[PDB]
Amino acid sequence: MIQGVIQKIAGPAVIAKGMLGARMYDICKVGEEGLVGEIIRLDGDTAFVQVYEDTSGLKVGEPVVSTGLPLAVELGPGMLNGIYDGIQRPLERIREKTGIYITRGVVVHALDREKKWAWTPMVKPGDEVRGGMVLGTVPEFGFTHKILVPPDVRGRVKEVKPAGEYTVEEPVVVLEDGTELKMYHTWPVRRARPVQRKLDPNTPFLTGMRILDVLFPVAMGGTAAIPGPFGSGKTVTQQSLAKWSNADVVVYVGCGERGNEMTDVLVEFPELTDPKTGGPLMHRTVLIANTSNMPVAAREASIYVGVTIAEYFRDQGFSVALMADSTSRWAEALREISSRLEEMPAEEGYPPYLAARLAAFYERAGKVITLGGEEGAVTIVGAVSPPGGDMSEPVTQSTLRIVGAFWRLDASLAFRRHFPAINWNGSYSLFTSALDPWYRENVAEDYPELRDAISELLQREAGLQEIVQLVGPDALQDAERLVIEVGRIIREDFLQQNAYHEVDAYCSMKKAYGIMKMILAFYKEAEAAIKRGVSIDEILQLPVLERIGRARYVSEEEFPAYFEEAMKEIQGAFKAL
Amino acid sequence: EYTGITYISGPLLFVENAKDLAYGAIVDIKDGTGRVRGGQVIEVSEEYAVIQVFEETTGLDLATTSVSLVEDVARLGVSKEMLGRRFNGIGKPIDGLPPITPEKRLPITGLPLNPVARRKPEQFIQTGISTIDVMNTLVRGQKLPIFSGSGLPANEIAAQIARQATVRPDLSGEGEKEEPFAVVFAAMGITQRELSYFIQEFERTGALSRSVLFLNKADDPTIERILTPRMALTVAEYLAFEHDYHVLVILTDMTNYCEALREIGAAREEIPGRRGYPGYMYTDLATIYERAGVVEGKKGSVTQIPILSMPDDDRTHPIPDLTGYITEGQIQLSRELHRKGIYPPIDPLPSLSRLMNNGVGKGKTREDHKQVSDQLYSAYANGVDIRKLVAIIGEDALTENDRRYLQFADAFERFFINQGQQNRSIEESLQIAWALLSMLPQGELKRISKDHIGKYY
Amino acid sequence: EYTGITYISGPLLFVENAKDLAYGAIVDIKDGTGRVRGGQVIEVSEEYAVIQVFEETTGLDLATTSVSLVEDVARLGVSKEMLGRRFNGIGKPIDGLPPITPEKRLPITGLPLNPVARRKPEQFIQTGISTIDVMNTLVRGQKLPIFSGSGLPANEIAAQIARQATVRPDLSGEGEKEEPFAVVFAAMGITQRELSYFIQEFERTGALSRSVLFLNKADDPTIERILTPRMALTVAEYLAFEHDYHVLVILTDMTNYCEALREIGAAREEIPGRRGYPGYMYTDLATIYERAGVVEGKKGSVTQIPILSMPDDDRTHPIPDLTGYITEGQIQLSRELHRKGIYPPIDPLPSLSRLMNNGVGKGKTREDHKQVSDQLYSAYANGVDIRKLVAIIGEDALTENDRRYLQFADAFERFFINQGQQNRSIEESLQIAWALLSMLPQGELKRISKDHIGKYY
Repeated sequence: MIQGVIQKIAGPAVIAKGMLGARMYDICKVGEEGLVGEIIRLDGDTAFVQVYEDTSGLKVGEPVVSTGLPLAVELGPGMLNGIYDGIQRPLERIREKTGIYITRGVVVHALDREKKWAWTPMVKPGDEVRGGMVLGTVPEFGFTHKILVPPDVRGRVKEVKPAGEYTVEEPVVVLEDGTELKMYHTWPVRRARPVQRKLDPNTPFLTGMRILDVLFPVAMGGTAAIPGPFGSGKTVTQQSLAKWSNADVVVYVGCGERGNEMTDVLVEFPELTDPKTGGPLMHRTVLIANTSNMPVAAREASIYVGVTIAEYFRDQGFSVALMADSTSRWAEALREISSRLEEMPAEEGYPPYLAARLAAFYERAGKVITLGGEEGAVTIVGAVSPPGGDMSEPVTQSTLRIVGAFWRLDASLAFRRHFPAINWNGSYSLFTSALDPWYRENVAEDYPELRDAISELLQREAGLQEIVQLVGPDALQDAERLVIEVGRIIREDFLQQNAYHEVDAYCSMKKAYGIMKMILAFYKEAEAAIKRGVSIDEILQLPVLERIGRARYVSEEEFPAYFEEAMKEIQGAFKAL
Repeated sequence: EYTGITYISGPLLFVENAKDLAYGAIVDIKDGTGRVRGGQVIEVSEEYAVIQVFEETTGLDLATTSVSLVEDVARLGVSKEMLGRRFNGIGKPIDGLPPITPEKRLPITGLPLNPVARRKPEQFIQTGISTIDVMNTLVRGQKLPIFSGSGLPANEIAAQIARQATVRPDLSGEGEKEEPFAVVFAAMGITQRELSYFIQEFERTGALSRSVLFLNKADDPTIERILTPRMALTVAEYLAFEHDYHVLVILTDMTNYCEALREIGAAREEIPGRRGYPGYMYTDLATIYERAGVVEGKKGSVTQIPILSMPDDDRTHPIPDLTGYITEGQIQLSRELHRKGIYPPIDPLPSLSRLMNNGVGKGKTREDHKQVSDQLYSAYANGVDIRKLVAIIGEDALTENDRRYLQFADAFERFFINQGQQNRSIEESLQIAWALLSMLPQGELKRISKDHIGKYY
Repeated sequence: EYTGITYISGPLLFVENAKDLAYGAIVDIKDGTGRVRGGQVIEVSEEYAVIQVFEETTGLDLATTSVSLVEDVARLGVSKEMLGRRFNGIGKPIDGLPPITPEKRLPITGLPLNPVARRKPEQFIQTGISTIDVMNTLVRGQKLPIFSGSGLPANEIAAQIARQATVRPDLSGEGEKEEPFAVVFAAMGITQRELSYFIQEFERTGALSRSVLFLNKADDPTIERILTPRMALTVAEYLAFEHDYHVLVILTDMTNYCEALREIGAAREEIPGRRGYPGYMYTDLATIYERAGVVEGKKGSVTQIPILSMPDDDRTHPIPDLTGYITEGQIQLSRELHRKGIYPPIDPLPSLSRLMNNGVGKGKTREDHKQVSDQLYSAYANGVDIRKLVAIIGEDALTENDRRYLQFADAFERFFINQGQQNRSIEESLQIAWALLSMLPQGELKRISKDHIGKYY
């Protein structure tokens, strides 16, 4: 449509006139080189354009051809098991057109449209569609993906192809009432699908890590954070999360990630194995991750993209598992862009518009019931990565109230090879309160009763180890001994796990529940031991302790039979003495 | 009417000339992308008047635009069936059920309150979380900020006192037709956690028969956060003074107020940094905490009960600092006792209760209410004090005139502070307070003398 | 001409008729002094441009303002004859060989590495040292910053390790012919002594016919500062990926790099950043470091080691923060160590390299290495706790274990950390570790298995 001419070139931002009556957000070809750009805030007959890539010899006054229609996010088949970036372009079609090192003026599509994707229909000619529920599905080998037509798109459908593999670009359907579609659908980048009711999580939390989910439930549609810098033992959580955790889909996303560490992940991604899918995790994982070896505005465009696509899955009754890594670092870009503008940094060294888009990011993500009446969950794990650990930086002291849980791992807790390494005095989840109803309701009746109660172990052990059992526990009271007797089972059973052994790292409700349970029934018998004056030599040598240990080396299969024998064994080993 | 725009921007923008644009007028703008917005016309020029953009910059064009004046200033209805109903959202309230008829359409800017049209308090609020309303003396003649702080929840505490405020004919000062079960809540900005928490709380408290809770819904645009406070307010000012009823504006976290507010101050180039958060803060807040007094020549009030958290467990940040100054004193909760299990944790160690003998008396509540006010305070205070100087010189420093003050802090601890969410009358509180004032020898006490000793044991 | 000269204050210049000019261009300016000077053309418009003169600003006159167009496109040679030369600055004759060799006129920034074309570390390098190759393996394409102080000579401790460094992938089954030792060095803002002390090391023993210098003197203009890296950057791509060679980029003094940058950006209308250092740093700093990491099918890739200065290694300004997100690990310098003349000075618990076992395995750097690498971390760190406390704990309590841990330390800093300018390999740097631990009993060895002990003690 429109055609304009450049006026200023202020580094990567550009200012160009000839663009009037424009539509905000465009694919845009800046110059004849074809630097990928976006028309943003106009003023008069000229505008501010934020051009993702750099210049190196672009003249002033050249022709600028641009779409003149709003850029929307494109969604269709090839989204699952396709490599993408936060600009909504596929990273693999880039590599193929740029080689080893990115070149300027190379642009690609927005979907995997060169591939002929499987199809089977779910509507038939002369029937009307209902938006926000269904259209027809793509059976992908990797993971099932229901390509549905967005809400408020009503009216008859005509000519629906049967089974066969069909390109994205080729029709598989058409609409009778006009505004014929193919298999690709367009949704505005910052518009969110409306809902029928708000909902609250009640889907049990399991991430495959003991203390991680059993002490702190945050549930599906909670919002978490992992503070401190990423790497140096922190990777444990992130990796294992999407392997075990109850989500149907996984979304990974970067925005200023590391070098070699950001590639270790990609490469080991298909060799991470899901049990439902039974092979490659990459099958039900969508990639849109961005590193700083990608354009300026890469990291600034990042969020909204990923957010939208997650809502797609949500709509089909699929729970997603988003990981908004390097939140701190997102803003790098925003700041840079805003310097060059009137929207200058004015907070505490970062934008005051930082505050708006950080907040809103969490207010669009949860468990809810969509317009088609399907329920998904849009769980975020917040790797912020501040430079000290400080709270006087914007990013932290904002997240801190907005998102209700903080999951600090300590370096010491990590180094001994007992996972998770979660430092409890430095973690919290304000979610737990309102979930206590829904926990006991669906999971198990005495489940809450175990967690809250048992945590007192760590508290009277933290200030006990210090320098009060410096002289050995044998020179202390029999009530202060009791704490390390139970202490054995909590530290060799209910906190020891391996990311090297896959028969112990697979955990679920029923396994973790009995483990925490036994340590209640062993305190109830420990404390009856010291009330009878039973020696602390023979209680530390019971077969009972060993009976716990063999039942963390089976995933959940041998667990039921081992709980039959293991429980009653406690019962007759304090009664055998 | 004005066709054409010469600036597409997100918080404020150009509208050529002006000849009938009022200050703070309602305009309607068809963006030509099929969307429609409004806003206030704050700042009017014959050069470039700038209008309050109500949503993000996307979804704007110059192909079709129009600016058109709808009303002189902001206005909105106040039903007399507003009480006993929750009206979530603003403009068109989505409380998920139909809106109530705007019976009396009046302004929602604010109606000021003459300083000579005020009278000294005489009402008490009997609330079921004993500890506060005993010592601090919760009256309507104070507006003390409740500071939650980091890793202390703002919701749970606010949630509590919702159903737990009760009314008596004369154990509350004033009558029970002068105090309804109605209350009002005004959000300064609710967040993820704050909303996902109050969901369950509406169906349990009775937000359909005793509570009004205006919200921002946590997902409406930023400028909405500088609309809902004063809008929520004015509503209640009417049924309170003119219709006669006591209602308490139970605020929420002023952090998100700053948040939204700040972006206007860097897009108009004001003073948006006092120490990292606005220098112009207080100016807009003049109106919020102006009606938080007690009217003279009418009956029934409005009192702001600020409830606000802190970005750090230190106050070096403007967030609680500028609020301290504005308003009067502080009540806190801290995390001293929270780490051990106590709920509700209440620490009024650095507190200041401005009034505590006004708005109560003797016979307006109880006889020993006026006396046992300061007593508990310093009895308890000097408990925690000991644990300080013992450890300084070896591990003891205690005397026999210490062993009694020591245990006065245990006695005040889990017996009085901890209570669950169990409603407690002003009777049950003060009555039994005097048997916990039987841990130190009675008769000559610090603030009490022999006049309630032989009457209350 | 190219007149329109306004604000020539210092090395700024505005000129009209910049409709013939481009961003990313460089042009000859003419004047009647007879000086022909460059300077990049930034912030361009159809009228006013910003040019920043190559050398000074003394000579610009009003008579002649003409500009002989050199080239709008950015010209930059890709060289292949530069693998054993010497140059200072941009590329000027020191050894009397010509600046560069043309193949192409590639731009200065072509845009960094595509991430799906990057593979995992799977090889390692050896810098002739013990502690930073045994305890922490410097791997393939690793980005490892060396945080140095101020008042300490950064520069010497750098080039010291120059000659020591000769790679040893011997133990894996690869030569130093499939891993050549190519030192490509780009500093800026270096002292007159230090700039000659650098070339001294090289010319000593044979290592200058396999390496290229570039080093922009502290008296060579702040404009040339910036481009210095970008030059050899673009040449480097063509060295290690397309010749299959292995380069090691060693930058020094980042403070100068970042100061000069600021001046440039401040005229393009970009506001400087926290503690004055720029906020548009991030982007620009990325582009130098992200040409590091291995590449699929191309064995040779560049290893990045940047070196920067801080007052005491404090993290209270941008220079570390920024860096510390894209780069992995940090290796700070100890005052104790450097006093006593233990070189290079690497801290105990304060120091760690984020990757150290995913570029090496067992039998690639020896099998026992695995658990030896996490012994000497916990084993060294224990002596640092009584490395001054032997008369602060008096002679009224003294134990055998901790005493022996003082003697461990003295021999650990002498023999293990420092090893002079004498060369070492993996196998000789391993010897030292075992020997010292031999004083210590089996009962104080706990981080190494009996299997490894049954190999070497």
